[PDB]
Amino acid sequence: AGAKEIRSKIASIKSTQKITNAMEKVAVSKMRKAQMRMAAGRPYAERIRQVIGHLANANPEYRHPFMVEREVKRVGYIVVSSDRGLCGGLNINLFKSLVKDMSGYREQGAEIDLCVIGSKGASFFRSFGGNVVAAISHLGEEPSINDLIGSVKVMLDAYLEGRIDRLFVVSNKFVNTMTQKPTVEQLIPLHHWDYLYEPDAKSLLDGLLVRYVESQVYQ
Amino acid sequence: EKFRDEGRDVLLFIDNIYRYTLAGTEVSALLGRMPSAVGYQPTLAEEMGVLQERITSTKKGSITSIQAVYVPADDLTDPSPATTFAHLDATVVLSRDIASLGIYPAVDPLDSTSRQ
Amino acid sequence: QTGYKSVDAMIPVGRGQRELIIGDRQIGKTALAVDAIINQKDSGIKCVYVAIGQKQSTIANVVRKLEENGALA
Amino acid sequence: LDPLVIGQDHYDTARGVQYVLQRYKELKDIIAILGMDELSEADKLLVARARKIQRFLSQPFFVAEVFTGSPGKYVSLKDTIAGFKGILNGDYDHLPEQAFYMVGGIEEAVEKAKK
Amino acid sequence: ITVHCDIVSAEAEIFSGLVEMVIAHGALGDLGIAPGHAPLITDLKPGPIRLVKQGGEQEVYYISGGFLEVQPNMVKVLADTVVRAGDLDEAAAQEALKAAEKALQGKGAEFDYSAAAARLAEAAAQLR
Amino acid sequence: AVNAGISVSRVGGAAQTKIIKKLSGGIRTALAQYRELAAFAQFASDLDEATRKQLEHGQRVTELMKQKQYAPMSIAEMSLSLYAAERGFLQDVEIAKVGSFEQALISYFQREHAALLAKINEKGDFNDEIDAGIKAGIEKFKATQ
Amino acid sequence: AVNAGISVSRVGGAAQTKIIKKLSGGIRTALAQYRELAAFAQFASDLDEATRKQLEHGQRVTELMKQKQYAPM
Amino acid sequence: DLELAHEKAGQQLREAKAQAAEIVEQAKKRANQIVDEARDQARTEGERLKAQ
Amino acid sequence: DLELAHEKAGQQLREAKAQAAEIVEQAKKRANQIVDEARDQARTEGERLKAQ
Ligand SMILES: Nc1ncnc2c1ncn2[C@@H]1O[C@H](COP(=O)(O)OP(=O)(O)OP(=O)(O)O)[C@@H](O)[C@H]1O
Ligand SMILES: [Mg+2]
Repeated sequence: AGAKEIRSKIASIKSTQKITNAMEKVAVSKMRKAQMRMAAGRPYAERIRQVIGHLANANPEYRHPFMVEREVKRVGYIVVSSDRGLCGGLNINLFKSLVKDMSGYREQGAEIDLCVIGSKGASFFRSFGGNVVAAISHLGEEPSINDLIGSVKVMLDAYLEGRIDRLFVVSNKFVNTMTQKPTVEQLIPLHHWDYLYEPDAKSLLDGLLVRYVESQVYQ
Repeated sequence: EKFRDEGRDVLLFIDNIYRYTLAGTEVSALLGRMPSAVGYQPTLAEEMGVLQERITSTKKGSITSIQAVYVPADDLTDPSPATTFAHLDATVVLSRDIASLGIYPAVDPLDSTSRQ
Repeated sequence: QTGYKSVDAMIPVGRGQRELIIGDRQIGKTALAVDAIINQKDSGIKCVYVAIGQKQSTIANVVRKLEENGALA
Repeated sequence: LDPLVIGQDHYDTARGVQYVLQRYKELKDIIAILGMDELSEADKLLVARARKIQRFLSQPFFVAEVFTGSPGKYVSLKDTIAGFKGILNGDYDHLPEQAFYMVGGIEEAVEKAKK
Repeated sequence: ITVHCDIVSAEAEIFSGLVEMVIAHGALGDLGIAPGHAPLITDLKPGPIRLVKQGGEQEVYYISGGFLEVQPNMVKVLADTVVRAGDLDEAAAQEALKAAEKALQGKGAEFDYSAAAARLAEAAAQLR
Repeated sequence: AVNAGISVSRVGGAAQTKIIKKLSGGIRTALAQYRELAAFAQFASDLDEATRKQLEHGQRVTELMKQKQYAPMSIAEMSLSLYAAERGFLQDVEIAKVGSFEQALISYFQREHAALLAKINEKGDFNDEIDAGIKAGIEKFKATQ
Repeated sequence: AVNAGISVSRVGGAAQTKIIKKLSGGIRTALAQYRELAAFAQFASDLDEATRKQLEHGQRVTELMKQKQYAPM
Repeated sequence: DLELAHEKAGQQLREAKAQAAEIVEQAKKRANQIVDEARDQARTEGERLKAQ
Repeated sequence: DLELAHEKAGQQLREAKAQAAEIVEQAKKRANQIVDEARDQARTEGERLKAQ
């Protein structure tokens, strides 16, 4: 109504518009800091995959339980989600893809176990009734791989004990600065010279594969 | 009008068309006429029409006019800008940013408009 | 019939109706009404165009367009 | 609109509808700048019911049939109270909000949701 | 003579460059790697790795475990950020199992997930 | 520039000719679906089949409604544009060519079906014979021009 | 409390001595850059080096405009 | 198999070249129509200017 | 050879469609100029008659 109150509303919205314009540039700076951390993790995982591929081919007498598929009715998922809000559909599009793929297993009569990273994922399963077996939250913007050891071990032990038949990781892929793609990716069911294998080649494999799955979850 | 009747094309520059509108408001107030919306003279549209309708192209020659325009309180809906815009055929917008780049004349190609 | 797909399909006008044309300046208000007059030349409907407060040059251009399209008679 | 004239059931239902619509009105500017995702879980549930209530208040009239071809609908007070009470209590939380637009009675909203 | 060597962790590169000798603690015994060495893979126990180069004759780096991989023209240390052992490894898994907050034993067969996902996905479209 | 969302005629529905009255019922709703989805064209490649088809039809009807000044259309000419859009003949035509398709279709009926356009122009009547005559002409157009 | 963003003199540089005319060009630009970057000041640690260099200069020039009453220079 | 492949390949290429010529003839019919309509339009326009 | 025959058949139809579009646009340009030729001629004669 009055010309005094309208000026107060215009000033209130203008003050807000100044800080949202600043936060856009802050988000870009943090995006560049994250892109360099993605690139720094690649040279380790590609070398572990190269070693795993050679060793598994050079020693046919042994096949680790992760490299063979058991066709049974129980599955596991690692769900990656944010802790903070102000995201333009990041968690919503991810949960939509998770529910789409989970329903295929529910309809096929298969049971499901869940591992959760981030407060938004925890809130979704806490409100809708998801049976979470392991959870972690409040990790920094620059996470450390040692924080993931626990959550990944709980999910790996369940596969080694035969409780889980297949394990997947659900997260967003950086297609370009304007596009984030929600995806479900499988994990557990993965030149003519040999190494000296100082300790047992089978022992090395039992150790290298665990470091490979953890490096995939960290990436 | 004399130069137009000699068979020529003439340019008429008006320093500020807003001050012509205000001078009419001042004279109308001195004569005691009842003021209109926003306090402008009741004859606002007619006084603008009497001036602007003589500036045209005739069978002998033409008078083209370039008029500087001031917008009160940055409100394009105010009676003075709104009455003036009914008569304009083109709009040239000079830009402070374009002048900083050393580009002259400093005319904005996106904000300038023309009915032709 | 105004002769426009959008108007004759979604906002039909009947004989004896009052239909308001409304909008901001310079967006086709005159164009829509003059084209409606031009489309009546073979319909049997006679037309009246009243220009109030318009520039003399604008009125002259509307009359030129009415004869170029055969609607002035 | 007095408990001594219309009875407590109708009065509480009308009061409940006004409470939800008033609370949704207060969230207009927050929703325009940041969207529904930044609201609390209690506010998100209320916004979904407010949007269903706004649509369920619409009705095709018999005199308006000339403007749209849609048949007119007459709704009794019994059917009116039952429909809004059900929406406020959450009996239709699973129906999409477009199912309540231009439907005479709550049963017609249930049938429209199957399309 | 020199061979290219990189020490890399799951998070970032610790070292990268040319060296004449690499000395490390293997799980079965200590080793000395030089250019042209035959392909070798081994598990490393916690301790310092010593690199040798002209001038850089004592470049020492502490490593918490991991693996060493060797080739006649390349050396790779696939390092660890923290000591990996059962007594430390198990505590984190028990904490992850303990951190799983539970208030309602849901069946996971709910349809509501789809209704709320559609409600929010359409709201996020009106926002732009 | 006709804003279909707020523009309305209180007495024109009873005055509209039979052919335009029957074909125009789907035009009004298609533009409403477009106004609600138009901003999504930058991300619509990743939406459900139903919403994708509603948006794709709304875009075609919006493109079809464009018209130049001093270029009026007769009952028969407007009827071809409305029939092609209402009966789904534009689904395999790209947005950039809806205007080209319209001018080509009208030009084709003017030489191959002149007697049908003359019949429609008398009083804008719409019987089974006229409906059959229009679809046969549009199908032959799509399959040969 | 001079708002240099809206305050203006139509005479400009014609009313200035050679030394003040030369030194004021950079200061006018510095205040203009500061008015645009002022909202980002609470996040200076996350900005680009070139942007931070302009912000730091803008803050010092803005602080230098302060002066006491009855103390003309 | 090689002979059958050449027969099917050659036969379908006949259809494509026959269809290409048919497409161009329909374009020539359209082209003749648009210049005929313009030539008759120009005849009525010159009649309008002379009467004016 | 069958993949190459399909690519040649596809090229033939796309080239025919491009040729058809050029034929129609050239005829549109001729049509537009035919009306301008008649208008300029009619205006010229009108000015000659009224001046006389
Ligand atoms: N359908 C159309 N296609 C292309 N241009 C058009 C169309 N309709 C109108 N225009 C153009 O729009 C411009 C303004 O049209 P018009 O003069 O009729 O608008 P107006 O609202 O009546 O203007 P005014 O307020 O001055 O009377 C003109 O250049 C006109 O040629
Ligand atoms: Mg006008």
